[PDB]
Amino acid sequence: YELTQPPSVSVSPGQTARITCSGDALAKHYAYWYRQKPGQAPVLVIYKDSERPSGIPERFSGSSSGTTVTLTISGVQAEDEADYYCQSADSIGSSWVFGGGTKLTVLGQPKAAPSVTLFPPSSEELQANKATLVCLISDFYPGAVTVAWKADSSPVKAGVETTTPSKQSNNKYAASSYLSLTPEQWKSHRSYSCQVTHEGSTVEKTVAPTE
Amino acid sequence: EVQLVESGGGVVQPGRSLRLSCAASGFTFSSYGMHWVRQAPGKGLEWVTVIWYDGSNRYYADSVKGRFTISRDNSKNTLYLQMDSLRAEDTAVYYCARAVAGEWYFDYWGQGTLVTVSSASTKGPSVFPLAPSSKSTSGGTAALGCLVKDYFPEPVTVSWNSGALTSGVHTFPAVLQSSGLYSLSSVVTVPSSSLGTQTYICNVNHKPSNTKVDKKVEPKS
Amino acid sequence: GTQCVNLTTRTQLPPAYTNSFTRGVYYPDKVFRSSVLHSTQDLFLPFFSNVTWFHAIHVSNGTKRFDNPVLPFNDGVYFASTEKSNIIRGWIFGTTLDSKTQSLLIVNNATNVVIKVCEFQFCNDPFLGVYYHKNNKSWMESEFRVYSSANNCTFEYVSQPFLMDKNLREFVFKNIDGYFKIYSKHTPINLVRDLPQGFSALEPLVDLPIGINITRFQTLLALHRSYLTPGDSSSGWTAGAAAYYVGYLQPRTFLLKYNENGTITDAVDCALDPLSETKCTAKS
Ligand SMILES: *[C@@H]1O[C@H](CO[C@@H]2O[C@@H](C)[C@@H](O)[C@@H](O)[C@@H]2O)[C@@H](O[C@@H]2O[C@H](CO)[C@@H](O[C@@H]3O[C@H](CO[C@H]4O[C@H](CO)[C@@H](O)[C@H](O)[C@@H]4O)[C@@H](O)[C@H](O)[C@@H]3O)[C@H](O)[C@H]2NC(C)=O)[C@H](O)[C@H]1NC(C)=O
Ligand SMILES: *[C@@H]1O[C@H](CO[C@@H]2O[C@@H](C)[C@@H](O)[C@@H](O)[C@@H]2O)[C@@H](O[C@@H]2O[C@H](CO)[C@@H](O[C@@H]3O[C@H](CO)[C@@H](O)[C@H](O)[C@@H]3O)[C@H](O)[C@H]2NC(C)=O)[C@H](O)[C@H]1NC(C)=O
Ligand SMILES: *[C@@H]1O[C@H](CO[C@@H]2O[C@@H](C)[C@@H](O)[C@@H](O)[C@@H]2O)[C@@H](O[C@@H]2O[C@H](CO)[C@@H](O[C@@H]3O[C@H](CO)[C@@H](O)[C@H](O)[C@@H]3O)[C@H](O)[C@H]2NC(C)=O)[C@H](O)[C@H]1NC(C)=O
Ligand SMILES: *[C@@H]1O[C@H](CO[C@@H]2O[C@@H](C)[C@@H](O)[C@@H](O)[C@@H]2O)[C@@H](O)[C@H](O)[C@H]1NC(C)=O
Ligand SMILES: *[C@@H]1O[C@H](CO[C@@H]2O[C@@H](C)[C@@H](O)[C@@H](O)[C@@H]2O)[C@@H](O)[C@H](O)[C@H]1NC(C)=O
Ligand SMILES: *[C@@H]1O[C@H](CO)[C@@H](O)[C@H](O)[C@H]1NC(C)=O
Ligand SMILES: *[C@@H]1O[C@H](CO)[C@@H](O)[C@H](O)[C@H]1NC(C)=O
Ligand SMILES: OC[C@@H](O)[C@H](O)[C@@H](O)CO
Repeated sequence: YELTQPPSVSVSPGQTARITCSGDALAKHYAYWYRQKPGQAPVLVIYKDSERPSGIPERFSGSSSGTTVTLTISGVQAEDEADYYCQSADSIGSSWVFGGGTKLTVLGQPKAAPSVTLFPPSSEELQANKATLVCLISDFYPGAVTVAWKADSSPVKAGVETTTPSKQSNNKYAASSYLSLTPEQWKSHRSYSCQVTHEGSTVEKTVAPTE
Repeated sequence: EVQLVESGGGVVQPGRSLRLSCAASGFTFSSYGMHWVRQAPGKGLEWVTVIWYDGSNRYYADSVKGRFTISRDNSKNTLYLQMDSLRAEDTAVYYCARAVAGEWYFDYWGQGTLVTVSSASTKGPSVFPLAPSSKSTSGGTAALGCLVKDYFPEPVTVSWNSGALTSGVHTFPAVLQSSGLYSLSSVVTVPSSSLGTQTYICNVNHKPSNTKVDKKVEPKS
Repeated sequence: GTQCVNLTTRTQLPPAYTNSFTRGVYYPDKVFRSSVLHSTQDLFLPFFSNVTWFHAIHVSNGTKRFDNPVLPFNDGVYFASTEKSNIIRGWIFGTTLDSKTQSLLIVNNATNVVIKVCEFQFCNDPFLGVYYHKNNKSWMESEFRVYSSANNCTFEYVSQPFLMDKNLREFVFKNIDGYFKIYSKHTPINLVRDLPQGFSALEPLVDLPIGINITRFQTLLALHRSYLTPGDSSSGWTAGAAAYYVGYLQPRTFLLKYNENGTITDAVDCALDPLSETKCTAKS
C-alpha cells in the first residue's frame, strides 16, 4: 500500500492547479487531502474525494478516476503555496497511508540575485589550530543555488558543509556555506574562493591569508 | 474548543528510549481513536500508529513495529507513545491526531513535539569574531559578525549589544555538519564611520549546555 | 494464518427468548415415501421448544456493541436467521476451538462454500471483512480474520454458496457416528421478532465424513469496513440485521406426514401432549 503524487506543481496566480494522487488502493476506498504550510499542523481540505469542510472555500474541488484522485484549486492565490498530501486507509482498517506530498509553488515572483559575503578565518580561530571560511548568501530567489569552493584555482574536494536555502522574512532566500581547513592549508595557498551560481549567474568572492 | 497538546519531545542518543504524551481536551476522549503521525524535517507525512477508543486494538506502521508502543489513559484524557530502540531515522516532529468518528481521516491535530535522534553529544559552541569588511556592503557601511561553530543540540540565540542593536542584523540558519554538530553565523551591517567609536558585541546563548559567550568584534589591524 | 481483532465490547448484548412453534423438522433420511404417515425416533427440535434470539452486533448515538458468543452444541443445533444482508457466512464447530483439537470451519462467500477440518487456533472474535468498492460500486471481500494458524488438516470440501441471496434461513446440524449432517430451508416471511407459525421441513444439504467431537460452535459474521474505525461510533452501517436464533435438538419420536408427492406437510411430536401420544398410538 503506497500513494504516489508528484513532488512539485507550479501554477500562476488565478490559474487552476491540479494535484494528482495515484495508487491501486485508490480504486477501492476514499482519499483525503490535506494542506500544510511551513511550521504548522496539516489541515483537512478534502474528504471522501470531493467533500469540503465548512472552513474550506469553494475554490477547492476534489475528483476521482480509477486509480487516481485529483485536488483542483481554481483561483490560485499566493496564500495557497503549500505542501498538499493525499491520504487513504486499507480495507481492514489496520493501516493509514500518506502520499509523498506535492509542493505547490505560486509563480510570479521575480528572480533575485544573491548577495555574497565571504569572511576569512579569524586570528582567534587560527590560534585554536582550526580554520573556517564563511560564505553567506542572501536575498536570492528562486531558492536554489550551487556553491563551489576553490583553493587557488583548483576546486576543493572536501571540508565543505552547505545549508539548504531557507525563506527569509522578506520571502527571499538565504543560505550559508562553510569550508573547514587546517591553519597550514589556509596559509599554504595564495587564496581561497567561494563561488555561488544562481540561475546561470555566478558571484565569486575570494579571501587571502595575507590580510 | 477541541485541543490536543503534545509533550515529551527532546534530544536523545540512538538506542535510547523516550515517551511522548498528548493531553486532550474539549471532546469525549474515550469515544475517539487516536493516532500518532510523524514528519522528518524536510520530508513528508508518515502514519505511525493508531489506538482504538478503548485500547482494545493497536496498529503500527512497519517502520516502527516492535519498537514503538501506543497506549492511553482515558481517565487522564492522555495518549502516550513509547519509543524504544530509537534510530536516527525516527527524527521527526510527532503529531497527535484524532480519528474522525465514522471515517478514515484525521479531523484534529496537535501542535507537534520535536524528537531528535543523534549520536552527537551535548556541546557548547566556540564563538569567533568576524572582523568588519566593507567589501560586500552598501556605501559607507561595513558588515561584521560572529561565527558560532560546532555546538549541539540546536538552538542557540544571538543578540547584539544585549539587544540594543537590531537594525541590519541577519542571523543565518545553522548548518548540520557531517560531524553531527551545528554551526551558524550572525552578521550585522553597521555604519563604517561608527567602527572606531561603537563597540560591537554579540551575545550567544546555548541553553542546552548552559553556555553564554559575549564576544567583542574589533576591526582588523 | 492471519492477525486477529478484538471486537467484543465490555457492554454485552442481551439475548431474547421465543418458541420454536412447529419448526425444525427435516427429512431424517433419503428414503422416498408417498401418501403415508411414518414414525421415526431421532434428534428433532421438540415443538414449542426453548429458543434463544441473539443479537451479535448493534449500532445505537451510534455506539458500537459486539457480543457474538460461543454456544454449546449438545445433541444437535437448530439455527435460523432473517437477513437479506448476507451477514451470516458460516460457523465454527468443535471442542476447544484452539490448536489442541480439530475443529470444523464452514465459510460462505459470493463464489463458493469452503469447509475445512483442521487444528485451528481461532481468534477470540472471528469474522470476515467486506468493504464497498467505490469504482465497481459494489461490496467485496476484504480479509479473513478467523484464525491465527491452522495445521494437521484432514478434510477440505468446496462447492457452491448456500447463504448468499423477508427471507428466513433455517439449518439443522447433527454430529452422529462420524458424520456432520446439515439440513436447510429458505422461506419467505413477513415476521420480524418471533419465529413464524407454519410448517416447512428442511431438505438434506450435505453429510460430511468429518469424525470429530463437537460440543461448541460460534457463528461467523461478515462485517463492513465501516465498523472497523478506531472510534466507538459506526455511522456507516445499519447493523441491526445481524441476529440469529438457536435451539437444540432432542431425542424424540415424531410422526411425519408424506403427501402423494413425497413432501412432508405435517408432523406430530408424540411426547408433546396426550393428544399427540394418542395420534401416535393410533398411528393415524
Ligand atoms: C405432484 O406432482 C404432479 C406432477 O408435477 C410434476 O412433478 C412435481 C413433483 C413437480 O416437479 C412439477 O413441477 C412437475 O411438473 C403435479 O401435477 C399437477 O397436475 C394437475 C393436473 O392433473 C395440474 O393442474 C392442471 O394443470 C393444467 C396445465 O396442464 C398440465 O397438465 C396437463 C394434463 O393433461 C399436462 O398435459 C400439461 O403438460 C401440464 O402438465 C391446467 O390447464 C389445469 O387447469 C390445471 O391447473 C397441476 O398444475 C400440476 N401441478 C403442478 C405443480 O404443475 C401435482 O400437482 C403435484 N402435487 C402436489 C401436491 O404438489
Ligand atoms: C487483542 O487483545 C490481546 C489481549 O490483550 C489484552 O486485552 C487488551 C484489551 C489489553 O487490556 C491488553 O493489555 C491485554 O493484555 C492483545 O494481546 C496482548 O498484547 C499485549 C501487547 O502487545 C501483550 O503484552 C506484551 O507481551 C510481551 C510478551 O509476549 C511483552 O514483552 C510486552 O512487554 C507486553 O507485556 C500481551 O502478551 C498480548 N496477549 C496475548 C494473549 O497475546 C492483542 O495484541 C490485541 N490485538 C490488537 C492489539 O489488535
Ligand atoms: C471465497 O473464498 C475462497 C476460499 O478462500 C480461501 O479459503 C478461505 C477459507 C480462507 O482461508 C482464504 O484466506 C483463502 O484464500 C476464495 O478462493 C481462493 O482465492 C485465493 C486468491 O485468489 C486463492 O489463492 C491463490 O491460489 C493460487 C493457486 O494456483 C496461487 O497460485 C496463488 O498464489 C494464491 O495462493 C485460493 O486458491 C482460492 N481458493 C479456492 C478454493 O478457490 C474466493 O476467491 C473467495 N471469493 C471471493 C469473491 O473473494
Ligand atoms: C431456556 O429458557 C430459559 C428461560 O426460562 C423461562 O424464563 C425464566 C425467566 C423462568 O420463568 C423459567 O421458569 C422459564 O422456563 C433460558 O434462561 C435458558 O437460557 C434457555 N435455555 C436454552 C438452552 O435455550
Ligand atoms: C500434526 O499432526 C501430528 C500427528 O498427530 C496425530 O495425527 C493426527 C492426524 C491427529 O489424529 C492427531 O490427534 C494425532 O496425535 C502431530 O505430531 C503434530 O504435532 C501436528 N502438528 C502440529 C503443528 O501440531
Ligand atoms: C471493476 O470493474 C471492471 C469492469 O467490470 C472489472 O474488469 C474489474 O475487475 C473490477 N475491479 C475489481 C477489483 O473487481
Ligand atoms: C468424542 O468424545 C468422546 C468423549 O465424549 C471421546 O471418547 C472421543 O475420543 C471423541 N472423539 C474424537 C474423534 O476425539
Ligand atoms: O430426503 C428426501 C429427499 O430430499 C426428497 O425425497 C424430498 O422430497 C425433498 O426434496
